[PDB]
Amino acid sequence: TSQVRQNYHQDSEAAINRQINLELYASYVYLSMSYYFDRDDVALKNFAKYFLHQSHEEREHAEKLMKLQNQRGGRIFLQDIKKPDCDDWESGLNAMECALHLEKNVNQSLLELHKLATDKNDPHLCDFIETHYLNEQVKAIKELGDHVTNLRKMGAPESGLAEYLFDKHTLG
Amino acid sequence: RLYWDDLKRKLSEKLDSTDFTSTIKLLNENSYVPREAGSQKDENLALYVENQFREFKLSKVWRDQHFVKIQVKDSAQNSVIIVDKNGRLVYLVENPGGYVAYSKAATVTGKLVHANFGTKKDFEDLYTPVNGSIVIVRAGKITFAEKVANAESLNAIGVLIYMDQTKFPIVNAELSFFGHAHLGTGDPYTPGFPSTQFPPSRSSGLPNIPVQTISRAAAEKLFGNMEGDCPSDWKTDSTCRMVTSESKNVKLTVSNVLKEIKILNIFGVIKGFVEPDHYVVVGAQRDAWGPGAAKSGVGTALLLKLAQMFSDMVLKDGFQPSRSIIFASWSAGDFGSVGATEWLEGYLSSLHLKAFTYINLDKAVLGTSNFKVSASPLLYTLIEKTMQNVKHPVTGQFLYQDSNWASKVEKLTLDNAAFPFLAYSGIPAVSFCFCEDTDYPYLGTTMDTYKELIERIPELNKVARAAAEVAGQFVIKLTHDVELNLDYERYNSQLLSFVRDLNQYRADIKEMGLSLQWLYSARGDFFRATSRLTTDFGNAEKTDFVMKKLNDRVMRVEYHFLSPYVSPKESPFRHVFWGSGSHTLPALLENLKLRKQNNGAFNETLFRNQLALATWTIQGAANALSGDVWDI
Amino acid sequence: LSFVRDLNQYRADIKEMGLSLQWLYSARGDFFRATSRLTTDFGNAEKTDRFVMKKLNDRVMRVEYHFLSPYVSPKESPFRHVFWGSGSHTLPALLENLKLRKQNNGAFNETLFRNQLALATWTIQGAANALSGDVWDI
Amino acid sequence: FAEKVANAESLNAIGVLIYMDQTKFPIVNAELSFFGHAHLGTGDPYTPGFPSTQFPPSRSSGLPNIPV
Repeated sequence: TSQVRQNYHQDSEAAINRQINLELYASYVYLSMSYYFDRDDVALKNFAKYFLHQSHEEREHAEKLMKLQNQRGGRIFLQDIKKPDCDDWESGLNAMECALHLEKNVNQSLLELHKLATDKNDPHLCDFIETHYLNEQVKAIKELGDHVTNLRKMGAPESGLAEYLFDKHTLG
Repeated sequence: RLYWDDLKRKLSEKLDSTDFTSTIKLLNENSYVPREAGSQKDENLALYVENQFREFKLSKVWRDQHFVKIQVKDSAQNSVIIVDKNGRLVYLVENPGGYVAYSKAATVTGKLVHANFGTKKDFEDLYTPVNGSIVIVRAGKITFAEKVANAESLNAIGVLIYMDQTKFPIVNAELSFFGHAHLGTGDPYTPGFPSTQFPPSRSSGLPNIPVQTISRAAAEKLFGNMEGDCPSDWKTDSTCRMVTSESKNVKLTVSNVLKEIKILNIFGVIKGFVEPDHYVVVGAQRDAWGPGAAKSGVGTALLLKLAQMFSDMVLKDGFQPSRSIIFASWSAGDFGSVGATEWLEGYLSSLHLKAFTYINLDKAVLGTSNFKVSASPLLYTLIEKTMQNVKHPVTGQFLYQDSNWASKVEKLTLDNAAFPFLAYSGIPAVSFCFCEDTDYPYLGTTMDTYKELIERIPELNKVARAAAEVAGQFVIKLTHDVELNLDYERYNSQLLSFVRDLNQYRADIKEMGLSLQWLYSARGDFFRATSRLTTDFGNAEKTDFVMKKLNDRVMRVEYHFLSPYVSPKESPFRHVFWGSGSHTLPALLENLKLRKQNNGAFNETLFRNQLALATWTIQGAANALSGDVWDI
Repeated sequence: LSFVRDLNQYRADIKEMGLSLQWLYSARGDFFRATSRLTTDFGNAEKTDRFVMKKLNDRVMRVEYHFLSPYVSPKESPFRHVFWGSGSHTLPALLENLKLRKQNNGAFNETLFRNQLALATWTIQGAANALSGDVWDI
Repeated sequence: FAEKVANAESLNAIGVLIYMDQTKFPIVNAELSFFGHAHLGTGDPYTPGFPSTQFPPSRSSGLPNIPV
């Protein structure tokens, strides 16, 4: 057994390991979305600059979860990481919608983990998710909603001039 | 009195002049999507059902109010976890969105062994022992409750059920479904006296082992830790594995707690002209865990449209029903038709004298091509005269394409609504289904929506037209004709099929040294009763004491094929052709299949009790068809 | 009415249990309204017809058949008639188990008596729905 | 007489003897023997009534277990 473990139910460690798997999955999905745009036949270098970031942040999310899990003293049982859903995103707008959908899945999983931590009377895990992960995901979902709305109002995916000006001005 | 094919034209012109998909879209509206039992919107939907039955100027609608105990999840939600011994700790693989209803709120941990479906023969093909271990299976071709009973048979403590890609063509690898596993039909939580004491039930189908649904992606994450190749016999994906590793196992936690709810079965009766008390039962499941386009978007819709067309033929044109018509919209049907059973516990043997046909509006619209029938045999030839003059929707040909339709009838399972009427209360019942080789992909999921249902079948109005046409011709054939279109001569083939099972196995009977003369005497009594009833029909009138009495004697023939030799509280299934239990005939067939080997599972005194009670049941029913004592 | 009089004398035993007897008196009201309405139908019955008189006569014939208890086995206890037959499900056995309540002897079973009261109330409800006939006549 | 037998069995006795008293039955004959039955109910008590061999007990009737 451990020696620092105190008031830490096993279902908590289960949901933590699930969340670590989901975060590494998200980092791998953003890596694929980033180097999809680096091809010649798309050629949106500032989209690749943006999507190469927001994978390192989710990597830091996974590493912060693992540091938290080794603080409370469990183990880290980690499964495989699965390939992403799609590869040819067909535009830059539809990739923003898929990133939006992925961030809403991550938010839903964090709300389920917070309800699990509330049911088990673990105030430290509730405080950890309140301090670190909820506010950042709300800001990220709002930012992706802003970008989706800008690219929808500019008339994309009809004329890629909208994609070009949006790539140069907003994400530059 | 009017003329018959003119009334057929009336039915055919009110079927083509009624929109059908609008009610299915209306139940899928944003104010009505969660209609699970005990909720606010389910009561609002029952109010809408009452409103729609009040809109057509009927005779009387009311509520059938009951106060029932169901089991709904707590704040704590279900968990499926991969546990490993060597590092002592865990991994959550799924907190599922759906749940198996009425499972034991406990926590089990065991080695996971994969089976095909969860049947007996698929357990007897395994490599690995089952006792004290959790078995993961696939849904298909049986119920959830038969999986739970098979796991109870071999000391298994948990069942995990996943939807595959091959059988169920769903792109969503994370969609969770809904299930119920009552070993029997009704409320398993039945110490049914009102009161604060806590008595056990012990005779109402309690699953004493946990069981919980899982999705497909979490199933693949489970197979990632499992070893042993699945057979090519089971027709699966490339993902499949058999048994977990040496020190790894699977932990299941189900957290469902009690809830005292009210169920309100909405009843609507329409009178007739001549015969006031007898009727055809037209019922429909109504609630849904999810949206329920096919699970609720079909039964309630066809119920309301049949109410519309029958109120039109009563009020506008002057159709004359011989007897009354009912329309029942049921609550708590997703759990295994609990409300229907609790309605039939008060109506066990005091309803078959009046109500004589259940028509199954539930799961009638599921596909396009195949028209499959599972029914009580008295209805069969009626169905035959239904299949010859109703159009196929897309092909355009006739429905009566196969003259071998009555012998290859797939039997009714536990999870259907016509089977409690067939096996518990003794009312003849019919279930007709438009479907294909693949099952309906969204039975109990959150994607049973109007969009996918109208997208797969563009002629959903036409498929519902054909289903409502065979249902309306059922109603008009049974409620305007001077006779009943019920075939007692298919039961000749049924009892002769039982004697055919005995004639091939007579060497095992002559090992026991029996002269079976009273059994053939009972079969001769049955045959002479059918011949003399046919001769009496050769001298029976039409529009006249004797006629209703002959009709009720024809109605009673399904009721006499129940077993009066057992108690219903110990065994609610008493029908020897379709039901379940040791006193029934398939149990005798399997117990005689146990006789061909020297296995200790063969209980010989119990088999003799089965054979004696079966012969006495054949004698009693064959004498009950005779009626008066002169007819021997 | 004699069964209801046997019940009213011992309603103290039912109100120490804290339960209401509403459905039995509802079945009694259905039974008495069934008798009054079938007597009114006898006021609308002719003499030498074939369509309604023999049907009313068969409905009066079936009154003996629908007092048989549907809740016990014919093989276990072959006497299912609750008025003249015997067995634990009958009404005199209910009165005997209600007699057994007055002392602290172990012959009294509470839950079996509640089972007998529930099944007898449902049997009288079924008989009331059997004699009254149509759902228009309740 | 079957109620006498079954009620004597209900207190676990081992024998039932039934005679004719002079007061209730004013019979001149004192050595008279009579005839009766010992079935609690009607129907054939000895019913292994399937067409047939082997010797099964009744087990679904409630037979007396003590002589009379």
